[PDB]
Amino acid sequence: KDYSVASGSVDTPVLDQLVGYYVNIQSRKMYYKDFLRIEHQAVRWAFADIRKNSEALAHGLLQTGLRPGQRVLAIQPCNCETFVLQLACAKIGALLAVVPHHNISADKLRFYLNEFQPHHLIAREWIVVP
Amino acid sequence: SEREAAQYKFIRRWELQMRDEWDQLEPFKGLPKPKRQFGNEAAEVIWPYALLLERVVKVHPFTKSIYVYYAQRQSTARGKLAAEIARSFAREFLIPITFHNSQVYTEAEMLLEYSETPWVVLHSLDNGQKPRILPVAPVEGTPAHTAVEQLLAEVVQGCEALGASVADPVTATRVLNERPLQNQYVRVDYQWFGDTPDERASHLVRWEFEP
Amino acid sequence: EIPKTPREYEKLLERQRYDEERWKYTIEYLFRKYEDGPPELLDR
Amino acid sequence: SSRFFQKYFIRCGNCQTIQRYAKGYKPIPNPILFDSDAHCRSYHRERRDCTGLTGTLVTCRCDKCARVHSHWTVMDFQEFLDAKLVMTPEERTALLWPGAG
Amino acid sequence: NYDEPFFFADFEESKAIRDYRSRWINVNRSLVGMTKRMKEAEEEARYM
Amino acid sequence: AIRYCGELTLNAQLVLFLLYHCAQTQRGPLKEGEMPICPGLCGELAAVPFRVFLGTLPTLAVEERFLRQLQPVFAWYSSRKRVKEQANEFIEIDLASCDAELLLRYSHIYYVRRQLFDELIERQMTLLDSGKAPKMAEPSLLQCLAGCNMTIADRLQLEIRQLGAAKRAASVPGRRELDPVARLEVYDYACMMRLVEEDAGAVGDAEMKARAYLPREVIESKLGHLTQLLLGSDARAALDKKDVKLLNRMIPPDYTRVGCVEKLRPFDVTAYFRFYGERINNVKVENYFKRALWGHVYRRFATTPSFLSGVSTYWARHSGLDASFTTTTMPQEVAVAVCDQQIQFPAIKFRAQYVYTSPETARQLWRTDAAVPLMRLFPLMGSRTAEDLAAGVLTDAFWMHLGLSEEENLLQDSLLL
Amino acid sequence: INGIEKLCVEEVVGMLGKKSDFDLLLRHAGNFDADQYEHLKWVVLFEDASEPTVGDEYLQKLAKELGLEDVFVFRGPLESAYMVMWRSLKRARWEMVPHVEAKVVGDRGTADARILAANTRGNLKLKGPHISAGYYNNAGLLTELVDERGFCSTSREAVMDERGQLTLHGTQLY
Ligand SMILES: [Zn+2]
Repeated sequence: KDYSVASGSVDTPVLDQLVGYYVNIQSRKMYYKDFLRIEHQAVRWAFADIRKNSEALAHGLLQTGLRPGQRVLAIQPCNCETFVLQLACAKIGALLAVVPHHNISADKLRFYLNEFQPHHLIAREWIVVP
Repeated sequence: SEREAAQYKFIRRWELQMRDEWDQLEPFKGLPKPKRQFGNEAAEVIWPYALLLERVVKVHPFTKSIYVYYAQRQSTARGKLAAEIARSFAREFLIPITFHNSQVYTEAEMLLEYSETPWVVLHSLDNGQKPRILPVAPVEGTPAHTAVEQLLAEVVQGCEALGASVADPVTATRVLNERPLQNQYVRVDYQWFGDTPDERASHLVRWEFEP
Repeated sequence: EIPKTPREYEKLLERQRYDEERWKYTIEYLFRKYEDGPPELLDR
Repeated sequence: SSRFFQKYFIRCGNCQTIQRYAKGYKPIPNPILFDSDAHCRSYHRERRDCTGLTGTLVTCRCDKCARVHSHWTVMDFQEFLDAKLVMTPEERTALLWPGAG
Repeated sequence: NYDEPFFFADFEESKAIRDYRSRWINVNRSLVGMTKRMKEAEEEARYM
Repeated sequence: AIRYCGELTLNAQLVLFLLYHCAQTQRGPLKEGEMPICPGLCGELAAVPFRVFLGTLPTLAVEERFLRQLQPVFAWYSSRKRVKEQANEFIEIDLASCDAELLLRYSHIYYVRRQLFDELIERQMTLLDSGKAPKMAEPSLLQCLAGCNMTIADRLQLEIRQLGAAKRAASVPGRRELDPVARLEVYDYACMMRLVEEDAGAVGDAEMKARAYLPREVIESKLGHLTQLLLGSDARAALDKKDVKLLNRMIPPDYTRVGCVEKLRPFDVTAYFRFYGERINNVKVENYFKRALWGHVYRRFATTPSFLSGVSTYWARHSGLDASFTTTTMPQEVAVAVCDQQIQFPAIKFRAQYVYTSPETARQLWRTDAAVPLMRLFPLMGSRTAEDLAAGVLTDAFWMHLGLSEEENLLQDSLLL
Repeated sequence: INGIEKLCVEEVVGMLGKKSDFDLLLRHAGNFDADQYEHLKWVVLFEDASEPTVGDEYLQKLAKELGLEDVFVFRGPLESAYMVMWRSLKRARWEMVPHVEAKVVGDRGTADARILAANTRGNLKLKGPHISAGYYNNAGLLTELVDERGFCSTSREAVMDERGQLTLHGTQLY
């Protein structure tokens, strides 16, 4: 009220590890329990699945040539796999870039390619745009 | 060889002053130009910095404007006295008030009619608040070196009452902090202190003893 | 104050003529052109 | 000029009212862009300023009569204490600054 | 009037950080369309 | 300046006032010296700027041109405006519709009545000459005062003579400072409430108020200011307020214009003006301290002496506008004031007005109303109402009787010698 | 409509979103039965600080139309992952998210900058675990200051309310 500063309570615990670590822990604890549901992709995954194919996709990117320093560019429209890519690129430490697809042309695409200078381009063929 | 060139330049100066080639505004190139108007002649006159140091008059911070309107001709017998007080106040305190307050915009007008009642319009930082219009009321027992200070006191208390009447000051405060600089058109001759900006600004620095 | 530089002396001169001729610095002398209305309101 | 703070007691010469005047810190002109002619005369005037404003024409403004004039007379504090301690308390109100009872 | 407290805010690093910031905004501006330009440079070299 | 309060459907016609050089301006200087009386009026008009050139945008149908005609001591400017205005009117004669030309009887009566008028026409003209020889004085400066009298200079000289007629200068600006606009508006509503029961609607329509905004040169618009009118424009608002007033009025020009003449000549009277008289402060509420609320009697007397003078030119100039053939060769030859205002009213309206003025003047003279201390007396207003109603109910039913009234009371109104 | 028909099948006990697409749900939720929403209890909408302040009557509209127990509004700049402060429907007070400090400072300091007077516009600094001081650019990966006190520059200017409320602004341009 008197001065401009605002603070929240500090009693809440803070998680400082990597992402893959909590994925492994949560995969050991609840293995068969559901993680995400998607009807339009027919995706019903457990924590089993998310761990398994997260690091599987990580290896996939490793053999596709990705390295811990460089970037990925991803234009995918509301899939599960952009999240999976979040985890995969987290595991190999590559910076993932997610750009909005709702207004996309050649010019700003080549702007993104100029900016991030990605190793990979995660794209579509037919994408749905308003 | 500085002395004779100096002489040369002085005689040259007086020559152009007799023949009307002399531009008195050259030091002032970077400043915006005040209103060319029938009452605002208090603006174009180059003010010594010393008598601006002499008249230090502050009003309430919530004042944004002071207008002084007076009739060119006064039909009324006492009309002349009122006009003279208004004229004197418009010439003596309008520029200084502006100078020190710096958010207050000050304008005087010579409006051409026979009317004996000059008035002063005070605006506060509220847009929603009506301006206060104070009449000039010379008492017939008061000369023109006294009544002017009386009008000054009236303007000060008017601005103060106008500023303490303000709906919530949070708004007025931020509007005040962000209101741009109003005293830019003032032309000041800095005499014996012109050498660096810090004594150009010397009227800002105030010594506070016994804190 | 004895000025050891010429500009020091014009400073001295300026404060001096602010002191001795002070009638120069009263507002009526600043207003010599207006003892009346503005100069364009006149006759020829 | 000026490196150190100093307090002075000055008398307004027109109305004879004593007010106090202070001189604060203003920095040396830059040592890296060097000017001997600036620095040295600044030094001599600094020494002068420190001693009672000996060669300086004092210019300030009276509070009791508000105008800027150089009529001021600089008083060393013993002359001040000679001037002050012989005064009735009602003329301390007129001649001196607030309080100073 | 203008006095500062004893524990006084720093001007040196605020300066270094803001002017550096200025330099990198300039870099952000200058780097727009860089890859195409650097593509044409090689073609001009080969032509020359 | 000759016909106040006459109004007509008009279109805005842009006119560039002068030619001047930015560095050295003769125009601006001479005007600013001579144009003081309505300054705000010169301040409000648009300033059109061209390379090394200055111009001011004028609306001919607006009262601005009339103000230029009155207050400008420059011959060539007012001459340019005059000639270009006459040329514009003559050029508009082809494009504009044929004049109404209501009745041959009115034309005959006006023709026979107009013949005698030039003796005193020479009197007033040589009076304008005597005023022009003395026109150069400390107060007013002219380029050549000895120069021959022309058709463009009439209004200016008229002003000089009226100012000379007034024992106290400047009565115009004094009375203006005293009289508020809204005050006279509300008191004209009171006048309507008392004179005509449940008549004259409520207020003027948007078209009429916009017209009056175009019919008046406005004042300083600054904070804490009340709009004020010159006595002449007070007479203008007063008669224009009477034509458009009446609700139950059928469509006839003479009947409803008679009210106009009545309220105009009511604004001419000293007692009414002094009765309505207030200061700026009492109406504005700024200063509750005032020695005298009412206009000083001398100023009123002066103001009244202003509007009465030059009856002959007042008659003849308007007589030119009765018919377009009468307006064809009399614009150059006959003394007249070119006005875009009366152009649209040319045939029926101007003539009917010319008769109505005389028919009202008969009432004014025969009743000796000018010196009446209380003009709001009941009997007076009753008789006034019945009078206007009768004269209105006559000419439609019987024309030649009204012709007789016009002629006889014309011999009465403007004295022969 | 297909969205509602899916979410009422999938048995979602609570869902997330933004105002602009809850608009479409509000258009087409009236066409369905009330009890079809019986599983939805709470809902969340996220707010960028340049929105300011989704009105609480809108929240009331959501809660009454979907048969909701509580509507949660989170707000914060995009650097903060859209959470700095938050409110419920029943609680209008803006509670800070835990482990978050928001301060508004002057311009003359980095670490040693001073807190302003709680209405005055000055720089904004956020300290929290979920706050990011890096941003990617044409040049590459970039970072603004994280200082000795642990706070972090956002390069944004803000105004604090008396009651907990942040208002972001563009940079000061006089
Ligand atoms: Zn003194």
